[PDB]
Amino acid sequence: KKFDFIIVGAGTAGPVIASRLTEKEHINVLLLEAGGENTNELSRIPGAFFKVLGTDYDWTYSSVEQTGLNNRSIYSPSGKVVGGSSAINVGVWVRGTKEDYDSWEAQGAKGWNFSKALEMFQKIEQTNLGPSKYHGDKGKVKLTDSSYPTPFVHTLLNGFKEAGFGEIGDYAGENPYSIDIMQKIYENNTRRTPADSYLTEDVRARENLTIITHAFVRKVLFEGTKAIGVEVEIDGQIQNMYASKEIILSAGTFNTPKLLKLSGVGPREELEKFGIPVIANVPGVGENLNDHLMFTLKFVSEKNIEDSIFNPLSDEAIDQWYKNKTGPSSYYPGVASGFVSSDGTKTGADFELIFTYTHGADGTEKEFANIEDIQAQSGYSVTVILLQPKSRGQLLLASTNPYDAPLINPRYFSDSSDMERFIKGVRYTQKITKTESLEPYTYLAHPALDATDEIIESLIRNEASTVFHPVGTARMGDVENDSLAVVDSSLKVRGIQGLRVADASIIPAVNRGHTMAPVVYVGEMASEIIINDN
Ligand SMILES: Cc1cc2nc3c(=O)[nH]c(=O)nc-3n(C[C@H](O)[C@H](O)[C@H](O)COP(=O)(O)OP(=O)(O)OC[C@H]3O[C@@H](n4cnc5c(N)ncnc54)[C@H](O)[C@@H]3O)c2cc1C
Repeated sequence: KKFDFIIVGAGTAGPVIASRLTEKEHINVLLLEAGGENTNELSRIPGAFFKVLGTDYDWTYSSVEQTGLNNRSIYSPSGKVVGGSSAINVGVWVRGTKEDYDSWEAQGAKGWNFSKALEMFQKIEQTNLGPSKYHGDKGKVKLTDSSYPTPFVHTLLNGFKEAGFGEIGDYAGENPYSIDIMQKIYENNTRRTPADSYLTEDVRARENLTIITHAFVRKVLFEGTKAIGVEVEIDGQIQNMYASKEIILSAGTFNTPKLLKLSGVGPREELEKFGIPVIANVPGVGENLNDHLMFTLKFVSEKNIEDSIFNPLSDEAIDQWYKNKTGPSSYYPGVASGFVSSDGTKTGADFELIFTYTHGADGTEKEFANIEDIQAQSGYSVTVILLQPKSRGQLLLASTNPYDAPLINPRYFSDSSDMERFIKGVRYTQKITKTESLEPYTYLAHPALDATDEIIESLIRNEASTVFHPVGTARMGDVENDSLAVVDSSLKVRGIQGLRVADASIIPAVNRGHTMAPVVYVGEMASEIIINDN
């Protein structure tokens, strides 16, 4: 078979592009994926999916020790399956704000703005929040409200409003400073990924689309500065596969920059250190790594929270789910999210608050030391996320061995403003415990409501963790005027012909939200851009 395009990675973005490009009969596309098809049904259960973390569905990377996080190494999973990380995530669709999408253009990516995003979300989203200017009703990706067992969700929503944080309603709509029930990529309590949605039976039956799983790409092949193919391992043997038009990397934030560097596209000094011939000196490759951190405030209640205590991992729950897609396994505790402006300026949300109707305590919290049967007690939690960290890190090669994990270093809290703002965000959030709604349910707190800045800082450095939103290691921008931009507005890699990147790696900075939705946007955008070239 003769291919026009090879797409590396059938994750979140890659599948979109394979689906769109093969709408033209004459365009042959090869889609390569290191993992298998998404056949482990446990991964599709909203309340139990996380049991597949650490398995063959996961690359199981961790960060280098983080000096800003008390030298902790941060477990940094990513999907290894058709669906990529969208196959192993909570599945919340929290796309961000106007300023997020507009900022890409402002930093040199002409044509990438909120107006285009809205146009793409009409094609992407299938939600009962639509039809509207903000939401599609008939797009490819079905979105449903999180399922929950407890009426206490209403008390959380009311508490946010009572605290003065903002309104109850659609944070992805007209008023961003709102709290809502999060929608998720589930249909009938079963995960349906973008890949499921774009690579349907019909699409896969197209003669001009070839999908190979268990295909591990080791490097991109060149003739001069022109990308012509990939070296790929299929079932313990190596093949070279070729494209007559272009190679598209959709291997995600961690593996895309690794592949680029191994292939001779990256910072000259690092490549030369490893003896890798430099085909294009692109300093930006592997730079600008950024990610969100979350810190959870936990609250134990004396007052019962009805039907809040259940076990989504029990054999009875899981069976009930297999049988008729109901029961405890339907429920993920993180159900609502609100966006706030902690300094009142409303110039873009600065914090996200994610709410559960359980304390989420492990029992080793000092403030809960003397509580009996903590797990049987009622409570709630608010996870605070600093939405626009200034810290930037690196994705480096460990070696020239294609199988070796890349070295992931977000440099969390390396920019001093991050901790400064985070401490303020925690204190802002803690006001919610004073509301008429939530004061009745706030008996003990972690951190304590009277904790010093020093105690809060220490707890953040020891307990804050990735929200799984790495971006930025092949940043899209103005490659004429910005030495650290990697790809242009057309997603073409600088210094190279016939090579594009389309995945989270091109996203300049994390959004006010979660990264699955902007990644699907990138896939729809890449598709339109490529089709309009040809
Ligand atoms: C545990 C977890 C929870 C998350 N929760 C949410 C959430 O609820 N909502 C949200 O919006 N975001 C969430 N995210 C983030 C979001 O899922 C990702 O940002 C997004 O899916 C990344 O899309 P992508 O296409 O860039 O990469 P991926 O989805 O990681 O796709 C990359 C693909 O390339 C394949 N691949 C990589 N290297 C090679 C190679 N060399 N050869 C062949 N194939 C290769 C991978 O196997 C994979 O399928 C979560 C992430 C994780 C890990």
